[PDB]
Amino acid sequence: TFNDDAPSGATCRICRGEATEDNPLFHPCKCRGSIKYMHESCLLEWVASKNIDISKPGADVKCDICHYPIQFKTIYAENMPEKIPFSLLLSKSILTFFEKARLALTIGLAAVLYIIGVPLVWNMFGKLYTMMLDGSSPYPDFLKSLIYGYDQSATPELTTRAIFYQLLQNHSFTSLQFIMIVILHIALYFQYDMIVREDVFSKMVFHKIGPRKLLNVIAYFIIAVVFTAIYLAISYLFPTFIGFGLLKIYFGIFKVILRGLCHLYYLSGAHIAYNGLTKLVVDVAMSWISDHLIHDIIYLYNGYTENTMKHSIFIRALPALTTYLTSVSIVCASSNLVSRGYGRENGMSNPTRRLIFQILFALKCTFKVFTLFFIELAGFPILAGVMLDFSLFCPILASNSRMLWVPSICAIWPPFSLFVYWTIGTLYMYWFAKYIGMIRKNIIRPGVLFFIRSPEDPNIKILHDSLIHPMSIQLSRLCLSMFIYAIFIVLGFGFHTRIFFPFMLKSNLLSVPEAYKPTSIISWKFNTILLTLYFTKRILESSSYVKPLLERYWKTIFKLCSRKLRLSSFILGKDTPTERGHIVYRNLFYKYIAAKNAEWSKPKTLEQAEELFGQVRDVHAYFVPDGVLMRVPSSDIVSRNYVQTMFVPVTKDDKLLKPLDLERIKERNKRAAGEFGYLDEQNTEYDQYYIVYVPPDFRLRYMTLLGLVWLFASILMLGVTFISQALINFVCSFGFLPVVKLLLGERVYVAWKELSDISYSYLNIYYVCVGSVCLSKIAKDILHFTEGQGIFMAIFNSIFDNLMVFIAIMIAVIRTMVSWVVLTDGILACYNYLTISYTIGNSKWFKYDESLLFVVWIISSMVNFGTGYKSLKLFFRNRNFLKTMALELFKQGFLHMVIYVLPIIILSLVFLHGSRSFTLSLNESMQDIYFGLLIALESFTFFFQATVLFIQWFKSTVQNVKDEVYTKGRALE
Repeated sequence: TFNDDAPSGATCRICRGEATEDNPLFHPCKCRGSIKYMHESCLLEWVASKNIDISKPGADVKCDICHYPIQFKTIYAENMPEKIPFSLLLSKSILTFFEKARLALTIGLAAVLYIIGVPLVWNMFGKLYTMMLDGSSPYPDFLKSLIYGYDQSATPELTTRAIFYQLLQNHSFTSLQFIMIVILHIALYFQYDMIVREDVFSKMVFHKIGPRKLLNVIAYFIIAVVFTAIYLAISYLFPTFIGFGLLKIYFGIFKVILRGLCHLYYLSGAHIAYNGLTKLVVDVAMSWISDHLIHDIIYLYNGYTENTMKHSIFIRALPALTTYLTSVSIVCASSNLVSRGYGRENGMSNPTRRLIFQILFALKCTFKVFTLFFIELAGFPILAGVMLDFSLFCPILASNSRMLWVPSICAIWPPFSLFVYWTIGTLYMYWFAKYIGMIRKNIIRPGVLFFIRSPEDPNIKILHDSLIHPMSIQLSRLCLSMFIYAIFIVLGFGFHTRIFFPFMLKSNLLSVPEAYKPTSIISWKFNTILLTLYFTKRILESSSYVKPLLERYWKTIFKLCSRKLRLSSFILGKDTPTERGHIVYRNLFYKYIAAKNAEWSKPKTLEQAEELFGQVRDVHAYFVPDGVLMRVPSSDIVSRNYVQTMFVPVTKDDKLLKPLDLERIKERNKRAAGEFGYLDEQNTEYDQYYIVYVPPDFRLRYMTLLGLVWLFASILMLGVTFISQALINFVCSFGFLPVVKLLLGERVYVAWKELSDISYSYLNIYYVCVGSVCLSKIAKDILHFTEGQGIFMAIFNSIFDNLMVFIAIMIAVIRTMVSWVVLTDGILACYNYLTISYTIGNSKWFKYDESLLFVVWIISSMVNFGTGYKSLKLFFRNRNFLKTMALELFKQGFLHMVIYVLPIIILSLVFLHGSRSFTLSLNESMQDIYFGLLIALESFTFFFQATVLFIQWFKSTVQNVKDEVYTKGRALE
């Protein structure tokens, strides 16, 4: 019935109705009050509105408010187990097995068919279309022309192994091509949508124009094949056919223009240059490498015009590239040409032309913005990485004679060299940005760095500003930035690691020894160095008594440099009058030798100073400012249209020394702004001006400062590295080595003795890192005066809060490896029993040594897939907390590993592949007990499996007879 506990006036949470005799109020949650009360009918309706079939076994309904699981009781019909003892259970089991088999077959067929056939049909159509284009076949047997095709450096072979080992490369090739195509299309569409959604595009176009089942799976493959065929045909036969003629025209035009202009210029005014270069020094050296390089261009040209340079991606891709580039250029030019003729005073009244113009303009803007955003994000980091490689990583890790190092280590897959360069470049940018940010707000006054972008920048629209300005200005800015970075990286690192130590100082102190030079990306000498550097960076980041020391050092050296380079006020803010004005002594020889005496020997003028020096030979010094005050910005985020009116000389009374024109400034602003110059609004809020002092010849004193900064940074880095290595070498050699010599004999000791004997003249990364952390502790103590072991993992746990996938994959593979070996070992047991070799010999004819292994491998792979799916589901469900999750993973892994390895351990104990393989191989040869133990254990395992199957059948029968009992009578909780 219904408990009287329903208070008079309680209502259902869902419908707000009271309890009725036909529909009572339940409390299925941990909630209290009216919210706790619900009708069963309304609760079932809510579950149905969530698409949750309560009828299914294992549907976990939960409260939306309190997240507590709701429980469902079940009534029972007259039927009982007596009604369903065997035939019903057998029928239910058969139906469940048939349904599972059908579903598994469907999903397997669909997945295999798609993932295998579609890329292979893509590649087959590509090969067929290339063959049709060429007009001939590499192997004039059709079949062998479809597996290898144009693959050079691969001897054909019709064996099954030589076909399976080749058909994987084709699949990888097609998969990579599809991935790149899809990524490019997605990026282009997203960029176009973002451009169109902007609020300035409408104004721009207004300015330009002016005012007015198995069958389903089978059928879903033929459509994909037809679409692949059509898309391949269009996009790989039209562009190439047009590009052949396009390259013909381009080559003819280039040849004509070259042969005319170059020869006319050479014949006219190059005789004097030839006569000078005949004996100037150079001509032989220049022409030798010139013809060597010019041979490559001639070699490549011959390869395209004569079909010999096949099997190369470039030579096959060139016509499509030229066709696409010509199409893009034609689209942009057509947009510009159609735009002409009409303006804001005479609009376009033809609806047909408006759509064409809008689409062309949108495509033009999309291409421009995509190129601009691709350069800064992918092209500059890769170039910076290449430069940093060639400047720093080759002279140290590799030999000095070679140029580049990264292409050598990643010889397994050369294209992977494109990711390492990007990582190096982006890390360099990140650290340089951090260093600049440190200097910005601590030492130098705000206003000396406005050309560099500012991170805060409240009025900074990254996209809206990229449309208004023309392409040339942004390209020039990017080129200048890249050139400056090139100067920095190349000059600094190259001069320090290529010309100073190996040539001028004659030392290998920046050369890793031969025995520990990395040579590959999947070795130990590289992974150990990488992990040591990463963990040392992690330990050095969480110290908190290293950054104030760095800041103090930088401030001290900046004060020292700017007090002497006369830039006391322009770069810092503080100043003394004595910085303004250089004096002259009695004589140049006296000044050079006795500058202090002359100084030891009242403003004036140059003529007055000369007269005083010539008359009275007592004052060997004078004073003349010879400096001008100027006006500079007061913030790093000033408006771009305002910087033009700054940097003008100003007198002491805030009055300009000379008048400043405005017509020229306005003309320059109009010319630089472009056609859409009036669409830009400038945030003229942070707009102030300071009064500073700039010394005469203000173009070399702010380059000497950069030189000194480089020198001092290099001094700091070299000193830290050498001191760390020397300290660790001292500690290790005069510590542990005598102890090991005393305990263990003179025979680990050998390696440690050699590694600590060459380190006196070579570089060691590990010693440098250990010395770095020890010096971090020592410098923290120094800073305190003038994190031992626990904080390390304390921060590491928060950092790690990678392991979810690696732990599950290793556990599943380990169980699979044990299962695969056990199945392989168990398979050989039957052959030995059969020999005790008539049946074994008869079976050996049909490759009995590999069929069983293949079957065992397939079974182990299926088991591993199932276990990995279950582990991934469990991890996703269970997404202090880490310890509980780790314990669950450990318990599951340990239980599976222990059970799988227990039969092997028992077999190993009985023996004391393996014993089964030895018995199989002992055709020409105690063991009875071992043979009996293997058989009896296998029989016991089979009996256990049969018992488990019987228990599962009983459980299925119970579910069949109990679920009908539940279905007949409705009930809720």
